[PDB]
Amino acid sequence: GEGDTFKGKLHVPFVPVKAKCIATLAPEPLVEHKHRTLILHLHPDHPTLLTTRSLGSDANPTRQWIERPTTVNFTVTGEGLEYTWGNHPPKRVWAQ
Amino acid sequence: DLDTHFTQYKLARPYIADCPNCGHSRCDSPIAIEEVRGDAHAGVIRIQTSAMFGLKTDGVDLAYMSFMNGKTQKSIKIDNLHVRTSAPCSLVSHHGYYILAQCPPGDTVTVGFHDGPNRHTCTVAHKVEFRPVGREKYRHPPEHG
Amino acid sequence: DLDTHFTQYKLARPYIADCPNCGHSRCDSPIAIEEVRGDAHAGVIRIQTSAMFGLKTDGVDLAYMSFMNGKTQKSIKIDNLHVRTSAPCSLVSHHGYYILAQCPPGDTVTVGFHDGPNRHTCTVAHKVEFRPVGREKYRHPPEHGVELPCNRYTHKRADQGHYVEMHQPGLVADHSLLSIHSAKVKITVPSGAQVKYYCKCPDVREGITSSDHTTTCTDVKQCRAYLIDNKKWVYNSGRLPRGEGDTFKGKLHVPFVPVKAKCIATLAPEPLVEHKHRTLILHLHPDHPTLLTTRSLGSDANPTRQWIERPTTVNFTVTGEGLEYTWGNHPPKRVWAQ
Amino acid sequence: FGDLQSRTSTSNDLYANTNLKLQRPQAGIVHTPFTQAPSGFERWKRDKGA
Amino acid sequence: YEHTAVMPNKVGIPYKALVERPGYAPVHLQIQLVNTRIIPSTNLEYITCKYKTKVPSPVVKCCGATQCTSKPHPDYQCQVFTGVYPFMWGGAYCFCDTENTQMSEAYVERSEECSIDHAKAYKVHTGTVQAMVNITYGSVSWRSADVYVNGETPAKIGDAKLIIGPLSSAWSPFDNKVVVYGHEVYNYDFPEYGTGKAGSFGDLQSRTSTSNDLYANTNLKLQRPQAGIVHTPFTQAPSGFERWKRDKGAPLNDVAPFGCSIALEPLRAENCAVGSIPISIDIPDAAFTRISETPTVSDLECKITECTYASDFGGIATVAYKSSKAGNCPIHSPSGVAVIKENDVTLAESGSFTFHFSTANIHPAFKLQVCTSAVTCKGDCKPPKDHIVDYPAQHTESFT
Ligand SMILES: *[C@@H]1O[C@H](CO)[C@@H](O[C@@H]2O[C@H](CO)[C@@H](O[C@@H]3O[C@H](CO)[C@@H](O)[C@H](O)[C@@H]3O)[C@H](O)[C@H]2NC(C)=O)[C@H](O)[C@H]1NC(C)=O
Ligand SMILES: *[C@@H]1O[C@H](CO)[C@@H](O)[C@H](O)[C@H]1NC(C)=O
Ligand SMILES: *[C@@H]1O[C@H](CO)[C@@H](O)[C@H](O)[C@H]1NC(C)=O
Repeated sequence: GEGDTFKGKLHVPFVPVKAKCIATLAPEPLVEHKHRTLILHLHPDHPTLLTTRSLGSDANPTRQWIERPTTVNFTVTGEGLEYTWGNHPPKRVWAQ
Repeated sequence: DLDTHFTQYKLARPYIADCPNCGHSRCDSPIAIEEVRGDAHAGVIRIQTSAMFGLKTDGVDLAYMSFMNGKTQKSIKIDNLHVRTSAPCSLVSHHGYYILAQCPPGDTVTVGFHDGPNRHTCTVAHKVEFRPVGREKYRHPPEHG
Repeated sequence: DLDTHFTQYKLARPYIADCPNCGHSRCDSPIAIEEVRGDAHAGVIRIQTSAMFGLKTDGVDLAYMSFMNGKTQKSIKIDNLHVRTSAPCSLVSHHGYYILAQCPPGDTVTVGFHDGPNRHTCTVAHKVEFRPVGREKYRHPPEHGVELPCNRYTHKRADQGHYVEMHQPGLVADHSLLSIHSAKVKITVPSGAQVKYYCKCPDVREGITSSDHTTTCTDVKQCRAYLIDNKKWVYNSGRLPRGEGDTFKGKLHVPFVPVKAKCIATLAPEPLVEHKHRTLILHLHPDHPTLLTTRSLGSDANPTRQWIERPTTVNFTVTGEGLEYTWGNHPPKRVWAQ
Repeated sequence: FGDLQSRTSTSNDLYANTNLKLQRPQAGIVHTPFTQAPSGFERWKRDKGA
Repeated sequence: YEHTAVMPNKVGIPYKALVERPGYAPVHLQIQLVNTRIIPSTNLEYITCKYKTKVPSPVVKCCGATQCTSKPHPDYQCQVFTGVYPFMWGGAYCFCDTENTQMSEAYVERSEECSIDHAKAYKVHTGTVQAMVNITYGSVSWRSADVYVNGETPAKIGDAKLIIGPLSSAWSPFDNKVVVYGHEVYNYDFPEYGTGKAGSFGDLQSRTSTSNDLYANTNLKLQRPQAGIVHTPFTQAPSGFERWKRDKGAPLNDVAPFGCSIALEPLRAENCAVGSIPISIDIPDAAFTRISETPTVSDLECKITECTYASDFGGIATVAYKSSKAGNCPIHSPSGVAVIKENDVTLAESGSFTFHFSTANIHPAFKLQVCTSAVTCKGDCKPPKDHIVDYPAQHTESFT
């Protein structure tokens, strides 16, 4: 309209907000221990990424989405290792 | 307490526009959509339709929609307000120009009501995807967790 | 004939449970979904809803359904029952708590009837895949082809292969029993059903009664409003509380037992054969991914198998011991060389 | 493979090492959520060798 | 009384040392670090989020041109088109065939979702670290002190007063540029304010959520409407904030070494086990007692019972005490070879009391100090086969 932009400032009906949705939880991995190495026997139901991070000076991180059931290994040094499988709470580990 | 929004209810009127894919071609549907905000996580989508549903002509019938047909508006029932994607969606709430619904992922979003003798549908091309919050890239809100 | 299964018909009654995504949120729908069984070959699905589909109140109306609306049930028609996935499905048969349908592949399953003024649907996150019988990874049953010994649910229901326990349901709360006697909270009864009853405050501690009144407490949100109604039994669902009294028997037959039927399977287009000295050349023009396998008949098997999707031409070194190959589900063929 | 093993189809005794752990019920809702490994027989039914 | 001592920086490891106070009975100490919050100084630069192309209604003169104006809207792209023949539901919109012109304008405005979801750029400085220390020394058995690391600030909770730090290592897991996304921290190098390339990170840059002005380089360009229809076809790069959200790297809270974790907070990196702390503490002389009161435990001997070459307290030993009077007696090993979980033992007349410890040597030859009585507990250890314990508490790995 060539005349003017009239008033009528109207509120947005549905404003996005930071609610709390319910998220899925992957089945707990089957942990198998060897000498100074951690074997994670796990079976993911849906593609989930697991992260590992050494507690020593060098992080040596590794992020890897996995879909098919797989067996992975990890060299747990005397400093220690921690891993986060899915959205489970993080867990740390020793070495002897 | 739903009578404290008369600025939207009374000062606004139904509206009509170029739907890009109204039915088989690009007609001028009364429910032409614009600015679909599919940026949430739980699969919910906010759609701003040209038709402004809400209260009836004066102040009542929250469960009625009011679109514009020809020169005039027409407040009727909301019987078959349909929102669709690759799979049919499910309505949640509607107010003014904006209707809140949740849809499965798909490449296009369609909106259509039912006057009763007429179909009156409209759609548009728009990517819709929903990655759940967390490290488990699922595709449907689970029962527990 | 159809009235020869009254173990389920009269003795069981549908109840209400906690659907994961009823309508738009987690409500308590009367069509709550349990035990989605997607294990058949031809994409056939069995669903166990908490609503009882099948006969009317006593023995009739196959075209009717019975759900539970609050503390009482109300049998209606099957007018607009629909089971839906990524694409709408096609129902085959309904009986008791179970529905049989043929669904397209998809990630979510929904069940919903239509009362007429309301939808009252439910859905659960549970993927349903298609697994084509044989070696030909199709997506829908073709109109022709060679048949194979598939496994599939039978549309018949008069079977006794398997049973599921049907104990007295647990009790249900109904706060709408808790009316007000002008100043005290007041409890009615559905038909003389057992009303377990007690409040936070000290008053009547058991409740095995007709319509009582409260002497002590005042708030309807501070009393137990329960209904032990095991005159009619319910499924051993994981969504209902279990009455601590005892677990009833009364196991009834599962409607649709899996059977070893024979489904039609697709037949891939035949290969174009071409040859050179001690060398088969094979031209393949698949329409859908089909497994090819080959096997040499000599002392060394030397097997080779690969899924092929795009049209391709492959070769094979054919020794005088001979070579076998099995394109799709066509009968295996074998050859010599010069 | 062999996550569930029975000595015969009629055998009332069986072995099932499936890592079945129960979970807290979410939001005061009456249900029995369980954390369960995917069916072992379903695996090797999609990736069986020749 | 002023016992200065360097301490390794670990959270769940005690420091049960012994004060060699002359003229009085020696008093054991015990220091634990609950938290090692770093809290580096930070300065916000800008916040980015998805944008929304708020396109106003087009201006359509039926017969005649209309020059556009350079409005001050951010990334205000305006262009006039010629030779248009718009239809609407009511028929063709004009009687002219060539003088029809459309004045279409569009500008970029930050999305409504920016109020909740938005990345935060941060440039950080060294800052000053803080710790919560628990000291259960002497007979008081408690403390709950929050302390700094600067080598000046005294902490005088309860009766004792002490000074902590400064840290031996200036290691900061945060880089000079830090990006915070809601709850996770990424050390992504945001370019600068007002310079973001279109499509990449920071295509839309706002100084603050309150700030009206912003920097929107989205490469937005309108184009001619097709086939005589009223709309505003605009071509722009996809939302740059949408990108880097589905392909961001691992969060810093998942790659920071030394077991350091972050939080939506002043950005402390707690439990950052690195370096040592030069701890100095002033014990009040009130806790000290006259040396002439402690019973004499001379002519005693130490016997090993069972030592495990492990990390948990697998080592046990019995001491043949030869005392005269009865009373409490602190126990501590000045050598770092073995660590004793036991803290206090009451002495009977020529009794024997077992105690637990842990070691890291096959044949541990460690001095044991028992309320002014030295004895060496030499023995042998055996490595374990089931390496399943809590995290190591011996913290004494060396040549063995
Ligand atoms: C400061 O550090 C000391 C030494 O680590 C802490 O001592 C420990 O305190 C816990 C309780 O917080 C004791 O364990 C608990 O004791 C109670 C009472 O016997 C018992 O009911 C619980 O089941 C539990 O065992 C623990 O024995 C004690 N000592 C050790 C060697 O761990 C102290 O709590 C810390 N103080 C503060 C304020 O954090
Ligand atoms: C992991 O350990 C298993 C143990 O059987 C071994 O077979 C496998 O090769 C190891 N994988 C790697 C990558 O070292
Ligand atoms: C044989 O195999 C090759 C690939 O190794 C293929 O390109 C070719 O068309 C085949 N034909 C012959 C030469 O036998």
